Amino acid sequence: AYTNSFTRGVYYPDKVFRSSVLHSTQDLFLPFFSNVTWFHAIHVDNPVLPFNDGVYFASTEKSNIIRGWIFGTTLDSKTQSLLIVNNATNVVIKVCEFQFCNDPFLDFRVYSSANNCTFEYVSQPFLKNLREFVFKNIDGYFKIYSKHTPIDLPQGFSALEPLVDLPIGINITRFQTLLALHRSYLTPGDSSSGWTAGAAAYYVGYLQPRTFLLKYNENGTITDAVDCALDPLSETKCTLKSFTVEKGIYQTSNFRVQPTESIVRFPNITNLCPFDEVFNATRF
Amino acid sequence: SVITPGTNTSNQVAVLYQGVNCTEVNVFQTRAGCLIGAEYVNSSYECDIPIGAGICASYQTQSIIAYTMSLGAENSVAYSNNSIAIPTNFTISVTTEILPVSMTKTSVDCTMYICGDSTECSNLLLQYGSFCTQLKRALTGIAVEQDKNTQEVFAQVKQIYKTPPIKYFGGFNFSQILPDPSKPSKRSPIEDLLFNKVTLFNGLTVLPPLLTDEMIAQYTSALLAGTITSGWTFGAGPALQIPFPMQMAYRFNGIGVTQNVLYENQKLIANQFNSAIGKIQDSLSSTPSALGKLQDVVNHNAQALNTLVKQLSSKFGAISSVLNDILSRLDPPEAEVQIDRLITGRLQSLQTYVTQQLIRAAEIRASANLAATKMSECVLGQSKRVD
Amino acid sequence: FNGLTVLPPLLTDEMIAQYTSALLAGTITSGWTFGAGPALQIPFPMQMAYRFNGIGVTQNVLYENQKLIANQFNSAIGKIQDSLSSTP
Amino acid sequence: DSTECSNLLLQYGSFCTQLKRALTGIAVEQDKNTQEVFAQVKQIYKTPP
Amino acid sequence: QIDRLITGRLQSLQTYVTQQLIRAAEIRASANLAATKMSECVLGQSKRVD
Amino acid sequence: LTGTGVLTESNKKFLPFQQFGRDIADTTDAVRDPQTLEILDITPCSFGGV
Repeated sequence: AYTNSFTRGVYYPDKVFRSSVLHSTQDLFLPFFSNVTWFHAIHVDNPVLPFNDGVYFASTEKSNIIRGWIFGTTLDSKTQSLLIVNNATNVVIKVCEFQFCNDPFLDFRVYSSANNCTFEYVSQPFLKNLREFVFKNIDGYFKIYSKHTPIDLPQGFSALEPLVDLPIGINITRFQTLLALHRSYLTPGDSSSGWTAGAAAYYVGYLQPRTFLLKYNENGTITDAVDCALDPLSETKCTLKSFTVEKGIYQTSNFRVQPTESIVRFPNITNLCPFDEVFNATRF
Repeated sequence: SVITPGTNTSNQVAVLYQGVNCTEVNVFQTRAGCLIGAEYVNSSYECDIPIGAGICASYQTQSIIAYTMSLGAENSVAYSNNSIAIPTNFTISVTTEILPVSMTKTSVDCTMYICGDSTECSNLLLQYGSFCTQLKRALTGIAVEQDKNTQEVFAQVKQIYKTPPIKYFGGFNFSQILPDPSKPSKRSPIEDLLFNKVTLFNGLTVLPPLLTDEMIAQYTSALLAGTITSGWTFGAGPALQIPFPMQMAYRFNGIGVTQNVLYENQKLIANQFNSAIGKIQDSLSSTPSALGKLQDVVNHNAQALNTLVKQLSSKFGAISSVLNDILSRLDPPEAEVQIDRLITGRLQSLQTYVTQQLIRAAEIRASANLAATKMSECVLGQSKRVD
Repeated sequence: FNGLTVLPPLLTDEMIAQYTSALLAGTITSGWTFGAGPALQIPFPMQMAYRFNGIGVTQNVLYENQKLIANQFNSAIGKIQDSLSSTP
Repeated sequence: DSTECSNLLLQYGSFCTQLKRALTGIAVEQDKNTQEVFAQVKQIYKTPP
Repeated sequence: QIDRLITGRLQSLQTYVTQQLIRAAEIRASANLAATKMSECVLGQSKRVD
Repeated sequence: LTGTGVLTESNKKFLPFQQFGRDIADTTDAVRDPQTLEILDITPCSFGGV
């Protein structure tokens, strides 16, 4: 399916305090008014989604049906995959190349092959309520941002806060989600029948390198943002560094049609030398 | 380019691609390029958003319209070989002219701005020569020049003439310009409006002016009292007092109108003068950009200092901007070439700032000479130079 | 080019010529007055008599040599174009 | 239009902003000069026939 | 090897802009003089000598 | 974060995940102690020309 993402997905990028000032930053953000894929949490099991550059995962649920994620280059134990599993008591983060089943097990508490853990971590748990998360992995660290808010996605503006900065350096390229259910059967492989579950859904969006104009209030919190490359008026705002532009004409930028093809051109070159005479010689 | 009627009027926008025709990109073609988002209308108006080549744009009122400029109304004065038009009445008006006179005096410390009290960096900067001597000299020259501009403009009168206590000048009402003894600053009300209407480290500094604001206000009051009680004479030698109606009669003769015209219409003339001076303050207050020039001087200087300070964060190709980190995680042979880049880059930035200030100071000096001439010719006398 | 544009003027040479024509018509039919307020029409010989007074020569000098003065002025205006063309 | 060069020029600071601003100031000044010189008269006076 | 080209071309562009500022100041002085002559000589008669 | 200056008790409300404070033009204006989590203000010691 599809649904436009409103002014959402912005997060605190640098953990530096600023008061009553505007700041422009070039980083991986979620473009405004872009459509995002929509999936439902009933039953089947769940497809793998590539991890292009960063994923914005929002979820509106009221039964704790979605409980974790798994990242890595493959579900088999051939590579150091990653595991993140929430629970009512705490989070368990693991990096051990544990081979997974054809489908992630539906919580019968765990289903994976042997492990060779190299990093492990634990802390308090991440818990109609719209929970939002941003996952990023660029500089050898894997970073999580989050926010849980009262309440389709609302038009209200709200930024995500830095949650954890992990040091694991695994090459993450694909990702999946983990579901659960009460008194549900569990098998390594199952059809699209699934098991009954509460009404829930989860959305997915892809981050892109963008220039954002962030507005900090007197308390150091982001209250507004402008996508510098959304429409001409927003781009005009980015040059003046001001949310209000006066009457006039402004030279914002320049455009240039890009090359559509590449060609190589060399002469009729034809003068091969005699290898057919030394290999097909008459008499060695 | 983006054409916009203001965020607070509406979010609509029109876009101008300058050197292209859209056939190779509503749509419109112009000699300045092709304009999209605005419809061409045949009516001509006094244009407010200039596009180029005689085309402008404005908010229709609900759409953005582009149109050709109108150079004003046509007045075909009736010429004839035997006809004359002569005026039977007059109206005396007041026009406000603004002129900038000086700018902020700035002094710069070379070594501090370059590398913030680092021994290895000063030892390395010593090889570049006497650039700071030269830079410091240039800025000092600008500062002394600013002081001379203020002196030359205002300090024309030699003696501080005091205003008489009985402030009756034959119906003329100078209350809006003479200093008000009530407020402590002793500035007239218009001067107060002017002062309220305009408003606004790592080595830099803003040396203070010399003639403080109070002394400048004192000079201005001296000129007003002199011109009110003695006319032009106080500029040519000893101030000779003359009744104010006779002084204005003198000036009427100066423009070719016999003085009986003033003595017979003294009341009406005084009323028009009082009313015009009264409307001046309202006009200055309601106009949004009446003080554009002085405000522009202040903002230009502030922006220059800000960008100069911000440029310390740039890396210029070095692995980091702070000197300490470079000197921590690298050996001296490589730290040398990693510190050269920062030094040379910051030196180039400082050099650019000094050049910009020299050009702007020349600009302000030209303006200050014009201001002094206007003082001499219009205040201390009466000028026949047209307009 | 390589990024170097040359934006075009705002007033077009037709509009500049129109402004110049306005100044010429004003000065020919109304003298100096059109610069101080409402343009007041005056016969051109009286305007030149005014200017003669302006340089300290009494106006009777102009009314008695109107023909000669006009011829001298026409010849000078005619030689201006030739001078501009011949000068390299 | 070289990516590696824009990536490297971005490190130099705001030299380009300053340059663009200076040239824009010159252009607007040229327009003001023409206006100030020629547009002194308010009404376009026509010549009699 | 690309640093050198960047710095050199930036310096060339910087010189061009500075030269243009100086020439523009000169032309502005000339335009002010032209406007003064318009006002005083066309719109009136001047007693200033020569 | 390395620097020089006088430290004084701060009056600005740092959010719990922030460690640095900045004024306009990237001048580091404040810091929270990494041990006691107290906010501290940085002011450069007095200097000037003679």
